[PDB]
Amino acid sequence: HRPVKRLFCNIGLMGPQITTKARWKPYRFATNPAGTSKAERMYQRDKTVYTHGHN
Amino acid sequence: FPDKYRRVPMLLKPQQGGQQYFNHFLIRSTNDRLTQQDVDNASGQAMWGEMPRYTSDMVFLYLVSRRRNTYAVAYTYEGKRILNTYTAGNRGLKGGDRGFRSEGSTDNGHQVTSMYLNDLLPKLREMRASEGRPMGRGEKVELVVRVMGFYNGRQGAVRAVQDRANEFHVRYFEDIT
Amino acid sequence: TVMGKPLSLVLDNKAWLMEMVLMPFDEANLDYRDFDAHIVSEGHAMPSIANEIAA
Amino acid sequence: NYLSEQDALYLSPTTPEEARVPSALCPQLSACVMVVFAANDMRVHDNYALALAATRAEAAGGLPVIAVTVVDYRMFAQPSAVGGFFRQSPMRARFFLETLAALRYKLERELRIPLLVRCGRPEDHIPRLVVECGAIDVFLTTQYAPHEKEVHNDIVEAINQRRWVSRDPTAGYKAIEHDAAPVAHSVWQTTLVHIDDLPVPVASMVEGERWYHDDVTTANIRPTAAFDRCINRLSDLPARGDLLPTTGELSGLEPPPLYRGRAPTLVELGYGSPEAFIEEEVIATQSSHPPGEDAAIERVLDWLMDGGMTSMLRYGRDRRTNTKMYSQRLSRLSPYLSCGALSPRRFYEELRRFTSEHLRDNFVQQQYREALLRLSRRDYWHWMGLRYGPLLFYEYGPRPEHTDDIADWRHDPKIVQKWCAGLTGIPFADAAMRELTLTGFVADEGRQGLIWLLSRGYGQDWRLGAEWLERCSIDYDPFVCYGNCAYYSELVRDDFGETVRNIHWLAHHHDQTGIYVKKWLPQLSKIPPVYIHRPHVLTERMQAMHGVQLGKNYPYPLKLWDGAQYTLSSEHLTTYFSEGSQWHRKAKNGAGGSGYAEALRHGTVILEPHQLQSSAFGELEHG
Amino acid sequence: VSTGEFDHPPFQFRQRHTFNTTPLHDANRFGGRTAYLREIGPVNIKKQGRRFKKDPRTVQFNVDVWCAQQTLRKRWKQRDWEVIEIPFRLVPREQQRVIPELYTDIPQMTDPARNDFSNIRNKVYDREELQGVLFPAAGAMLYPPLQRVDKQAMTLDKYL
Amino acid sequence: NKMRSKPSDNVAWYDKGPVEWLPRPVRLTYDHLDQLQQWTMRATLDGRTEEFNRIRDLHREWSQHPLMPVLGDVEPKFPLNLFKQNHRAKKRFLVRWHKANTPANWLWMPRGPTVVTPLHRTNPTQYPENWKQMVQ
Amino acid sequence: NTFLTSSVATPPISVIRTGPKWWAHPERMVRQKLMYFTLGVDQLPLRRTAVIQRDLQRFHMCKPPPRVGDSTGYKRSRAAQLNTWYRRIQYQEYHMQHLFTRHVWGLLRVYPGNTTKIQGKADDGYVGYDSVPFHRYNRAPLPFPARELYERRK
Amino acid sequence: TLKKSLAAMYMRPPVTCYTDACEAPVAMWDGAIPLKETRKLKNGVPVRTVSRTYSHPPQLTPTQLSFNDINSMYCVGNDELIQFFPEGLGGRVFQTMPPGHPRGFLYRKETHLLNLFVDKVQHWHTKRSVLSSLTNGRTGFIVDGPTGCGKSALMCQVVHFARSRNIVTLYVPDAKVWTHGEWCWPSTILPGFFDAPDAARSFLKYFAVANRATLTSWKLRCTPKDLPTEQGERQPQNLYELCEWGHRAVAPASIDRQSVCVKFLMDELSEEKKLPVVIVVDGWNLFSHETHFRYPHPDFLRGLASFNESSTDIDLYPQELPRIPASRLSFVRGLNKMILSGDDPNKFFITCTTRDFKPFDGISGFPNVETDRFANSLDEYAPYDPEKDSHFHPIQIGNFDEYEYRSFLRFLINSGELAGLGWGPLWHASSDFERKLYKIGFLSGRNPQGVVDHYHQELVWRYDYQRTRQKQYLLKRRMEGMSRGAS
RNA sequence: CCAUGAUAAGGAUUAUAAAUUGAAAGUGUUAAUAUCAUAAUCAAAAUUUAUUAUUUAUAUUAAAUAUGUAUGUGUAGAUAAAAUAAGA
Ligand SMILES: Cc1cc2c(cc1C)N(C[C@H](O)[C@H](O)[C@H](O)COP(=O)(O)OP(=O)(O)OC[C@H]1O[C@@H](n3cnc4c(N)ncnc43)[C@H](O)[C@@H]1O)c1[nH]c(=O)[nH]c(=O)c1N2
Ligand SMILES: Nc1ncnc2c1ncn2[C@@H]1O[C@H](COP(=O)(O)OP(=O)(O)OP(=O)(O)O)[C@@H](O)[C@H]1O
Ligand SMILES: [Mg+2]
Repeated sequence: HRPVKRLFCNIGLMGPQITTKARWKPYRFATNPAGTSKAERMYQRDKTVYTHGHN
Repeated sequence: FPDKYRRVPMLLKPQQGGQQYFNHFLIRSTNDRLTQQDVDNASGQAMWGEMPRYTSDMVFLYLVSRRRNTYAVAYTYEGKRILNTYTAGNRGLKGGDRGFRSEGSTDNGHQVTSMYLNDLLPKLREMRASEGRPMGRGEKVELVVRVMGFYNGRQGAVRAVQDRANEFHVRYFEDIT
Repeated sequence: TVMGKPLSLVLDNKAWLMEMVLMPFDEANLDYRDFDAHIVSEGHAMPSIANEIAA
Repeated sequence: NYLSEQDALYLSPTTPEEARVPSALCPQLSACVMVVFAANDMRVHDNYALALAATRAEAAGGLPVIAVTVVDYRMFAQPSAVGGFFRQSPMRARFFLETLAALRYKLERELRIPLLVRCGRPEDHIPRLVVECGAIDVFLTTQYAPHEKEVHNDIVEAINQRRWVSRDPTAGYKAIEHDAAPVAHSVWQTTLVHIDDLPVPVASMVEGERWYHDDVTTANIRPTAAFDRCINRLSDLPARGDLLPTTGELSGLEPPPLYRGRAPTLVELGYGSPEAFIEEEVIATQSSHPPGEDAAIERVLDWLMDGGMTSMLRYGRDRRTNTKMYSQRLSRLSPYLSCGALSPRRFYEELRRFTSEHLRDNFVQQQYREALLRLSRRDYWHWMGLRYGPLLFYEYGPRPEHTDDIADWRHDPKIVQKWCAGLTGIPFADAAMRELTLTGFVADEGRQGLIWLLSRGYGQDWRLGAEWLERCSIDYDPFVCYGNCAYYSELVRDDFGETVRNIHWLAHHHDQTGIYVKKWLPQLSKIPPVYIHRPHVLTERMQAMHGVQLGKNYPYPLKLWDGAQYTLSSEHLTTYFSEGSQWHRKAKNGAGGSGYAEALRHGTVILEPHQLQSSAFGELEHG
Repeated sequence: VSTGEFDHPPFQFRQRHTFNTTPLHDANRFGGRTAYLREIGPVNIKKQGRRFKKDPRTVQFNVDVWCAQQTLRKRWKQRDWEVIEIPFRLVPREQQRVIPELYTDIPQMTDPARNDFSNIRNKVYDREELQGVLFPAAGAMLYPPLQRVDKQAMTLDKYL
Repeated sequence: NKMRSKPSDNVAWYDKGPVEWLPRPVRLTYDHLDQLQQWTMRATLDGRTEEFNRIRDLHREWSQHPLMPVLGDVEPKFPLNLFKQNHRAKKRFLVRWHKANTPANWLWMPRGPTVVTPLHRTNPTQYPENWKQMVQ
Repeated sequence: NTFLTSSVATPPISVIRTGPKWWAHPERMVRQKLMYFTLGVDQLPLRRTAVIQRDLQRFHMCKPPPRVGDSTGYKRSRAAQLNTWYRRIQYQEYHMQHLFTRHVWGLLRVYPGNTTKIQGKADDGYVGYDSVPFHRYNRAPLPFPARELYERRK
Repeated sequence: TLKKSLAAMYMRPPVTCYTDACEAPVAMWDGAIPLKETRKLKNGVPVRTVSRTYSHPPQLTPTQLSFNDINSMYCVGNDELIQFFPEGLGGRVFQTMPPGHPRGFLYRKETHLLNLFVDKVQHWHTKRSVLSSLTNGRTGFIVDGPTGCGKSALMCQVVHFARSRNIVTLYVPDAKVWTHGEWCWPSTILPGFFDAPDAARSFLKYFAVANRATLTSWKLRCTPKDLPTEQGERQPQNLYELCEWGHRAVAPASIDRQSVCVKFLMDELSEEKKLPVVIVVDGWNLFSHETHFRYPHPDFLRGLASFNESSTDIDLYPQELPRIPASRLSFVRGLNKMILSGDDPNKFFITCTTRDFKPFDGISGFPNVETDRFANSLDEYAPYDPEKDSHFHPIQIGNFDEYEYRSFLRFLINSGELAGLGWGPLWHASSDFERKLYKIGFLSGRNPQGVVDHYHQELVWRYDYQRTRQKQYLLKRRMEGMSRGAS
């Protein structure tokens, strides 16, 4: 999400709309893997790994 | 306990608005009174005795209120029991959820009497039809109410018997001590 | 004008706040558009004084 | 279709590798001792079968312990015999599945015992798994109810004869192919007082609740520590870790291994159009039933601690009085006792310990005796159901000799619909029905009122009410439910027992103030307690003052008073199941909501349709 | 004046999302910058929880710096000009004077004797007249002369 | 502390009225107002008045003057108990009563084809979009 | 809209009892009037509750008249009748506001908060990106691309 | 009893148009709009009939408008509005005309002047000298004023005047959709130029359907005959056919067709010397300066293998590139070409300037999303001088004066009450018109946008005691009258 | 090891009408506790040790070492608080 937003800001073809009109997924929802299709994915990640929500 | 708006002035509790309209209203009132005077001036210019006598068709209803109970029973002129006694304990109101104090109350007596009368009416019709005496399309059965007990349930019982006056007609209301 | 800005801008064009300022010119049975009025703030300066107490 | 695919996956002649229990590594662990769980017992604290299996494994050596639970797919989605009601409504099914999951967690995480859950026919799944696992002893409890006693007998017969099952046709096979002479041990653990300990034989038992209470006064109750010791020592037995779930499976990232089993869902079982089964009413009660065994124990302890013993008998009374159905101090332990999560012996031990601890009070013994009396009443209903056998479920009850005054059971689908939806005129019956339909549980007085009103009050068949209470109540015990329905429908008329009381009597007795009715139907809150339980008596002025317009909300009673055909019309008597009713506008296609022939209207998997069911569906379509 | 908010709402019991009430660190507040301070989910204070996200001073300073950044960007968007150093000989008479530094004198005025009283530090000069000084060597025709409408001309607006 | 799976009173009813009873809070902004103005402009330029007719029908149905309550008709109140402050009991009673008092069961509001509403046009034909149909 | 988190529900009596703070806030009432006007429908219930709130707030400072002089038999019943009638009018206005907000959301392709019902296109309460994986009150599991209620274009 | 008789005996007048049709039932505006009995000689006998004291303003066509209609209200029919404004109206013009409410406009001095100007433009070859005198040699006029004036409404009126005289007219009702559009895309055939596909496609479609009568008669002079066309689709021989070709296409092919259609349409208009063309852009100040789009980072134009060692910061730090000037847009380039280039005496730019920027008065916190009237306002904060930033003759428009404000407010209140969008049965809850006119004038300062806002905000007025005092006075009067009758 | 002081809890009632913008918060005792004036053998650096009013879903660790565990339809019993620039 962070580099995607930064690329959208750098390209400028969208303009200042990224933070004023564009809407983005929350943190732990947009940190999911490529194909999930289920909202119950952030709770299925590994818990023995201490990584502050980074899988 | 204290005043909530004690710190607000009386002239601000509440503030009277529209002060400028009072003079206009007074002038308009003066003009209206003047024209009313004008039109008024224009118009001016221009076993025996008191003992009841029963009938064989009348049913004797007994309502006995107690300190913590009430009973409603009925009998025909011959002396047969139309229906068994309905009591507060029989109905279940004496069981609880209201306390012993509520036993034999006005509402309790009212509902007991209402249930007894509602169950009595078909039983009375069956009893009448047993001896080939139809009641008819219009049910107006004459009953003599006899009340005993001097308690709170007595008022409820008499209210209940007064209710459904279309079907039941009270002929004599007597009290027994 | 309030603090060098129009009353409508100071109160954010709120009728229920500007009517309080208008009221004296009605109770006195006068005309609002006959007097120039300026308001100077001497209490706690705030970015927005659009409220019932300030009115 | 789900049942067919489950059969084609598991009950297949080849039994493909995916649906095959992995073999053990050590040669000793090749054999094991298996236990069968069922709806009658989902506990690990006082399970006689579990204790006996642990002892057998300990005697044999390091024999592992395996647990199997096969759900009866028929009981969840097949229609009722009369009226086409659902069996194991989704409210009950969710609770059952949650209890099964709790039992599986208890066995696999605390006791490290792998539990294998299967879907389909128990009598087909169990023997085949016995053959495949090579179990020497299969320990199970004794079911003695129809559709459970017969399946238990078939299971034990097939275990004794070593029979494989393939389900393309109904075909059985010998144990020569399995692509040791096992023995099945059936143990009795349902009743509080174990059989063979009764002071009088069941066959020569006099039919009487008070007689059985006097018998249980002398009879003893088995302790639970003896079985708890075996359960504790079970942990020292070696276990097959390959059958245990993994961290990913526990987290739910991947489905369970195909040989283990997948817990079914509502759609998989056959419940269709869930939107029609959502009851949008006010749930007045403030207590829930957390499914499980630890939750049941915690509930027992909390009920004992918070002064819930007064729900049995009020302090210093020595005589039973009207109950408080609106209270939260009642012990809502009937679901946990009927589903086997809470054992009657454990509950009795808890009651005994609490009474002994608080024996300094001069009344705790009476409350303990009342609780023991209620448990013995449950056991008595079990014994009477066993005595009646199949006759308990027939028309006019088991005993036709007591049914001289009973009518010919006039049956009306619309009347049954209104009764099961709570659209009657009695506030007490309506509130009890609402509580049962929403929470899945209602008090004994509410059940009595509902069953009496449907059977004797309206003249409808008692089996319809019995099956509706089966569908709704999460604590559905067949014997207790049907026996109480027969007793309070004036079918079983045993003397020296509780009198059958009118619904009006129950309303006046247990809800004289009307707190319960005004709480479960808060639109009637303004009616005075004199006029509650009979709001139809109110005039137009009184009903406008009290904010209850009959016909608009809270319609007229099903049983109109004398006359009421000349002073009322269709404007006042508002219908609730016509073509332009809200009931039709449901299911997202339009069939109806919850009620008569609901399994036929909504269920996806229907087996062996009946002529009466088809005729009822046709009449519903026409009307 | 301003209408938006500048101070972080105070710490109280948990604010539930309802009418006239918003969670303290909802994504709406401060545009989206409550994300930095948001501690997602129910938190057990015994072990879980960062101190600075609850300290009322640090969050207040964060709100203040965010508002300062917003003010700076909104102020810089007003800039339609740049500052160019002139050798003091080619500026007009209104600039050939001792201009005091910022915040070192009263706000000065450009030639008050010419009926002009505007602030001298906010005067902006267009390039249409300054091209001669800015680009002497370039010459040619850069930034062609700015056409100025004739006020004393009978056009449509003069009700001709 | 204790974990309960009890359905709280905050359960919404998605089958009683167009808006779920005890509705969730809604925040209507000027951005929404501007978008609505743009949408209405485009719709009226295109000439599709069906949505406007549906809105008018909804307003006619649900925007009628309530009736005068007879004396004695008042919302139930919570009794003043001596057991301290039964705040939770009061809140539960109020929520239960208001959940029961669904808008469909609002007797004071005259709703339905039977009532006469002498303030609004009955059918879309009366509206000015059909000005050609009422001439001469 | 911009608010998409979980929300609790409150009885209408509470919002009505809330006076000129949320329910009778002039800016919010003007927004509701604009919503009605842009849809071209009369604002009769809104104006009724507006005049009721104005009259209540004007005299909220004044002390109530002596209740001893007032007849408990008739005056108290009349006051209760008037209070209930005003409360019912405000209930109608509250219901109308919620209904029209849902309708405008549906027309403008505005995704509501979680467990919020928009008649015509949700009918069961739209939920998306919630703290709980399952849909509340329905127990329906939720996908990660929560729900496309409307068509893609524009 | 007299009022009840008047309400019962009132008969609605015959409907003549949309304006006469929009009228609420009698019980709605019974009190807000009173009724009086007038004697009408229907058959030579003055039969007494109930009639309204107020009626909607007359629906007058632009030709019917004259000098005597200045500072007066007129109405436009719904069908005429649809035919003449397919693009829409100004940004805030349509707020005052919901479907029930009549569409009404105020005829001002500038409106009359531009109506005469359009009448002269209709035959521009004969009136060329006077038109040049009126514009002082400029190619049209530009309307400038503070926020809230009748700038956008005036442009809508001018478009109505041009369309009612069958003149080819380009209309950009909102110039924000071009500069501050949803997204930007480089031009396919014009190197170094950009365009907004969304606004351009909408402009092509609406211009086609507006001037379909004239564009079909228009012939292609500078347009290739080998335009890419799908199977079964006819080649465009008319300008309307060209516009239909450009806009009616499946995505994403419509993007490239639109970028080509705009270029060719500009060429076709530029190569016209005998037909008068009127170009109306509401908010020309956005076209004058740069758009909110910024040039792409050059690292997006060369391709990378990995972000580790590539000498790039596109994924690490957002940075602001110089903003793309509006003069590089394809639509703006064609307009600027027609303006700056001479020998164009038939094209007239009647443009306007928008001042709908977000407020900023020294400090700017975070606006409350719950309550913010400037959610869609532009983030410009930029001064604009039309004299120095436009080649057109500037016309300054101020706020309403007393006469225009009174007419505007009278129309709003009374037409709203008649259309069922006012107090109606609660008419007595608000003061009379004189108090409303006085109070709203103070609140708004006679700014037309402020007048509309405070007209809506009148619902929450708290300190208006006129009606309360009158109610007490009339109650006192009737109490005395009853006492006099009893005595 | 000094037993003696404070504190906690905590209440009282006259202001008619006109004018004025005015003319308007007060504590015993019972309690617990404690570092002070009063009776010698031992707490303040090596801290686990459980001590009421906390951030809940568009963007989340840069300057003194500054918190990885409780999502579960916000669902009990008890307890505390106020008529104070707010709007019973
Ligand atoms: C029509 C009808 C239908 C049913 C039943 C009664 C009637 C009239 N019952 C029995 C009774 O309704 C039920 O046992 C209790 O009401 C459950 O409430 P509590 O758990 O609060 O009882 P309580 O708090 O007294 O719990 C003590 C335990 O004793 C037992 N018990 C108590 N009363 C009993 C009774 N009257 N008969 C038998 N056992 C009793 C139950 O095991 C109960 O959990 C029943 N019960 C049941 O377990 N499953 C069922 O399906 C039905 N169905
Ligand atoms: N002549 C007019 N006739 C009718 N309404 C008018 C007239 N002039 C202005 N208005 C009204 O004024 C309001 C806004 O005016 P307009 O759109 O012209 O503003 P503006 O000056 O262009 O504003 P901005 O700076 O935001 O672009 C609308 O409600 C519109 O109806
Ligand atoms: Mg404009």
